[PDB]
Amino acid sequence: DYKLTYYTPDYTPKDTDLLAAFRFSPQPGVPADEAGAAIAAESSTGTWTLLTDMDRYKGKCYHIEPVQGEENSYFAFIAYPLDLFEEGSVTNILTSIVGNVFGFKAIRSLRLEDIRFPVALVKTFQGPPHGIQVERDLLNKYGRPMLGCTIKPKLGLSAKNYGRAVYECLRGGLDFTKDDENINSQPFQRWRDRFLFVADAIHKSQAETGEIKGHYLNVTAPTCEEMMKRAEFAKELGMPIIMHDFLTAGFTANTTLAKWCRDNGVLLHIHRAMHAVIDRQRNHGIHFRVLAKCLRLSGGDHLHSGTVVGKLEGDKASTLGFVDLMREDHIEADRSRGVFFTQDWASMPGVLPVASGGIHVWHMPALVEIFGDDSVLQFGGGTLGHNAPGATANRVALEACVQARNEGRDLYREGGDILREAGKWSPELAAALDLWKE
Amino acid sequence: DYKLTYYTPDYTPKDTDLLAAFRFSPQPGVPADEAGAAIAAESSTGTWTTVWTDMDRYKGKCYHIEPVQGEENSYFAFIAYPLDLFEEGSVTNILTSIVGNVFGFKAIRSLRLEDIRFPVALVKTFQGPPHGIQVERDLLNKYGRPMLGCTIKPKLGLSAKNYGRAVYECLRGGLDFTKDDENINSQPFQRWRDRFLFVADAIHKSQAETGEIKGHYLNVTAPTCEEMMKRAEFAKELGMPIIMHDFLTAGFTANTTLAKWCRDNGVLLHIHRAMHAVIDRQRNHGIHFRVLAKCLRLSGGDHLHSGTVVGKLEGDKASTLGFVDLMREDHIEADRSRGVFFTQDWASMPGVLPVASGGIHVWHMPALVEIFGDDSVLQFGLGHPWGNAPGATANRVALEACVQARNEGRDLYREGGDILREAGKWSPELAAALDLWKEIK
Amino acid sequence: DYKLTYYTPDYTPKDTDLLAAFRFSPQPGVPADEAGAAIAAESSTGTWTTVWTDMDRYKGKCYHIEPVQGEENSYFAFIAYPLDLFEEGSVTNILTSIVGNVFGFKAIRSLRLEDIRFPVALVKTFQGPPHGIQVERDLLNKYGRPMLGCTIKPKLGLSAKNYGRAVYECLRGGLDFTKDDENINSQPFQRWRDRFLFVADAIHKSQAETGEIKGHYLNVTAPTCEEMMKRAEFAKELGMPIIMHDFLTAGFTANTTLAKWCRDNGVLLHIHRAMHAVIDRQRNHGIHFRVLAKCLRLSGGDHLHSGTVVGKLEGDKASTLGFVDLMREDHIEADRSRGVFFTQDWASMPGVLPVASGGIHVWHMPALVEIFGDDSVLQFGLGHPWGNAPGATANRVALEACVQARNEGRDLYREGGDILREAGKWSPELAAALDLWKEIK
Repeated sequence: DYKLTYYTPDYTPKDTDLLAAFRFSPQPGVPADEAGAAIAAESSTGTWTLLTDMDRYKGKCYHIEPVQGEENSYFAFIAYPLDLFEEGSVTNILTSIVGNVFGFKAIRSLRLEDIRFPVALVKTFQGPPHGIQVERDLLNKYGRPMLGCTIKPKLGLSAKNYGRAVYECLRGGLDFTKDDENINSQPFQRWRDRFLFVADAIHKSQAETGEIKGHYLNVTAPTCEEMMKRAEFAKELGMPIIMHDFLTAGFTANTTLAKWCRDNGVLLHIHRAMHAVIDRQRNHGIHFRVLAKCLRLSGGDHLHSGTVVGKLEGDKASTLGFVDLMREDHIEADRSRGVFFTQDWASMPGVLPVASGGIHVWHMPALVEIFGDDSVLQFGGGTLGHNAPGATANRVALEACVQARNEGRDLYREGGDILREAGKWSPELAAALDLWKE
Repeated sequence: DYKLTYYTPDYTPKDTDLLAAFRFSPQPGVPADEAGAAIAAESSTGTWTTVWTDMDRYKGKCYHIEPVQGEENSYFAFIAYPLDLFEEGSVTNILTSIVGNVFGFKAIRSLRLEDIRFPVALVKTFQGPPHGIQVERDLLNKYGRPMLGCTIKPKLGLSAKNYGRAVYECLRGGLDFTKDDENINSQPFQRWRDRFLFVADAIHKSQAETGEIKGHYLNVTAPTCEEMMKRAEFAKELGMPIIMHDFLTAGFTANTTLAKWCRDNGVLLHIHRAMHAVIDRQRNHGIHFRVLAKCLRLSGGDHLHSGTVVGKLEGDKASTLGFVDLMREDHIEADRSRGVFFTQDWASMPGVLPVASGGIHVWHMPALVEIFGDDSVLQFGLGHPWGNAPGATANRVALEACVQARNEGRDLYREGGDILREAGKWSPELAAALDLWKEIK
Repeated sequence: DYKLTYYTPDYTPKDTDLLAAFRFSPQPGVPADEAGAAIAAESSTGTWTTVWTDMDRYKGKCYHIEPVQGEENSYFAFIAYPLDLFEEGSVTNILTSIVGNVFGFKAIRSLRLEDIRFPVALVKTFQGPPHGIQVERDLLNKYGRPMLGCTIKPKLGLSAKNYGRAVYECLRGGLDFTKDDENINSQPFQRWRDRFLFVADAIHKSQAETGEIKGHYLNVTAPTCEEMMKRAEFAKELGMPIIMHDFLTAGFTANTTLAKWCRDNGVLLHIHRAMHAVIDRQRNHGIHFRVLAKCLRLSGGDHLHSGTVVGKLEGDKASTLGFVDLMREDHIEADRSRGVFFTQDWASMPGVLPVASGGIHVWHMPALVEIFGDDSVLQFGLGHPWGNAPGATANRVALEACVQARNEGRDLYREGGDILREAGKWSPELAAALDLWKEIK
């Protein structure tokens, strides 16, 4: 029995408690209150744990409600005391919250929809190495989303061919290029060679345009010291931003890399590889809200937030939810956007959302309207065009959409119209204007 | 669309290929063939993005597609990846390449990576477990029986001196290991260095009065790899035989770093699988735990939590036997009744001890001894009201009795109750352990 | 002039704000309101210098002004500072922001910072005491009684060998700590490394013949942090349980550095409050010592000199009780009779042992045991002409007798003389200690 002490409905949280919102489907035969109390007891001191007042450490299931629309499915809000978590350790927060409960037998399925970090805990973490304002200042790109080119003809490329591809795509006018998430250092292309040649390309680009251009050099490595080798060498070459896969590599390695980046002034682009393994099924896993929050705490300036270019259910709203759970300082609780708790970030900076892709410039106005101009749009299409032409197309189209947005004009009814209006100053943009013709 | 080049059902996999067996339920509206080809395309190089040298030597290839027996709109897909796609010695790169972004594929509605076959040409470039079963038994000098453990409880709220006292009482009782809790790294009520000092004092005190080699899985999971290296090196300085790490929360970068450190510095590395059920519970999505057991054996770890078996009321115990043999033997045949889809040859890389934990008491002792054999650890994480040293003595008497009964020639699965109730005639601790739990099978 | 924006008497302070309670006497010619607003303006961003983004979110705000009861032209002013103004983990930045340049304000003629409330969101970003009361009692294994100490005298002019002999004679007598003098760092007559060698030899010799854990507050205050790190690391190498530091002369940068070092290396850090009276004596100017006790508990220190109480003829002992509870408990209510202006919640950060020193002899023993309780240190810095080992034995007998009398159920404040004069029947050292001092209350 757990409800006797772990279910306190008349309890109110403190401003120094960690609040966790679970969505759980219980096994046929157990009531929602018993299962919620059990979730509370398993993510903290369990039953039979005694001689001390082991009550200031117990989690407490302070709320249980039935979710509207689904049968045998509930939300459970649980409150953990602040003195259970190691300061500055995302790994400990996780292995305390989600370390044990998901394999509870008396529950058919469990999902962690949101989690509220107290300010008394947000303060301990370093946070994003730079944030949004700082990284805009470092790159000197104001009032416009940043543009990204993914070099997708990726594996069969020699290091020098990779370098020329990066150089030409950046010469067209993008701001960043991106190493694919699964290219660290492999027989066909070792890491140090790619670093050398993309650094040469970046310097050639900055020399001929005058703008600060970069490349998310992937430093995800088998060990932390090898990762540090790669990061140190990337800095030695003068690279302004590196890349990391926080879920595959881990949170220990990512926290280490973030602390190193803060101390060395390189922006840390985060790629959410392996994420769908734990957030796709609405009945089990960990919602990407929790992972975006855990990242903002651990460290990272950019974060892949996916895209909304047709997956537009109430689900799309959920995206918006977390996309300002990591850009704002205060977020009000409104379950219509999936934000279960109000989160105060204590002036910790925000991370930049990265648009999944769609090199197709027909939702670019839609993306400028959704993610705003404080975001990165990563056209993961290899810069098709017909290269430098596709790059110029993307850049000119972005500048057109943002100039139209600044003029009080709509970009959901006037999207194709403004794109066609812009396509008449350059043939490259004309070669790719709307939902077709790529 | 994809099937023309990524679906080669005639292709046979080389011995130098990486074989993945996905279990996917496709969206209503697409054939299993196109979806398997799409998985192969997205996990390896996809989208035909070959503008700029023919990358057809890097593509994965869905070389098999079959419908799973006894379920509708669900299939298995076997895909083969060239050896050249993976960085040598990097589990993280294997994961990022295989399970990078195919789980969020639209045309599939559910995807679960059920197995991977690592070619010997790739098993050979990982360090593997720091020590393995034989070396670890030699270091501890404990032969011919499973190893015993206890998770110290009260879990939280114990003063470091009290935590040390508890550890000393357990180990003095007759166990071989005590286990720091999963979520105890360093918290206001108990900082890590204090815990380490006092449990090391306890370990030495108990080794003195016993002569055996006791140990404690000192949790070194830390917010940064600098900090976990500090914790591990302070554990070595104290002369600690074994440390602990949570390989899934912490990650594989950190776990590989720690495994290399442990090999260089001669400490056994116990692995705890916290956060796993976030992945390996739903039979229709996630990553089957056997893939993670293989990836651990590659990355590094001497022990690994393998859950428990029909000792705990269980269904598919064939799957748990399968991945126990995957992390413990050297050659395993593709016996798909035991969940093993591919024949995995380990190339003399050592074995990882399975740790049986979670809802175990003295009555489960015989079953486990039959299931895991003697190359395993049994963590008895209720509290045998006589104390904790009596509970340790009871568990020790039970294990030694069951082991001598097994090596005697008895059928322990049919005579476990009898051998335990007969051994209880010479150790009141075990008698209390027997009449506490109501002989749950 | 200032009052229009910096004086918000309606504003209520957030739980994430830093509250300062100044006690100011303004110049004849300005109202208390304008002066409080001016304090708020000068300590936080002032002068309205907002040429180049509205900084009204960073301004301090004088949210309260009251006249002090029983004194003319003197007021209290409560000011609130946003959490965003202070660097996390930096006591020096807290001091530089709060008490930076408001004390030299013209319109005020006297200013005294009487208290600060640290928000939990800011207490959580400091390390705090390296160990705290519970951990330090565990390390020393001394429970249920205060700790005893002696300052070694002759203060100066002792050869390191003689210093070692003195320390050994004290500790062998039955004390728990000896204390290096305040101003003995390393001087021609006695260099530090020699002192360390010989007192370490003495500590080991006395631990041998006693079985208890003796110690010596080795003064590591040095001209540079390099040199104090050298001294601290040589003290650790010798296996010294505890070192010493003068946090006010040396500073808070150096004391925080040393506190982090002590946490990483498991030595208790005794703090001595030399140079304090330069600040916390005049009731009309300076910084009340409770602010410095809070700032120390933040920065780091296991022990802290808290002066003495009506054991020494005293007036406002309520204030000393107040800041003893400020550095020793976890939650303190705003009981302004005890000098505590704000309710301070410490968020499980450990406690700092108060050290009672200065003009104490055996007759004060009961009073102190009632005042500080048993979580405190008593430094008995005249010389019990029998020697120094007999004086140590006398102090030990007195403390144990008074502690067993307290736990027995006696009223030690009314029966201290009786219990001491009765215990003197079984220890001639204590009899000499009794008939030396003429039972000064």
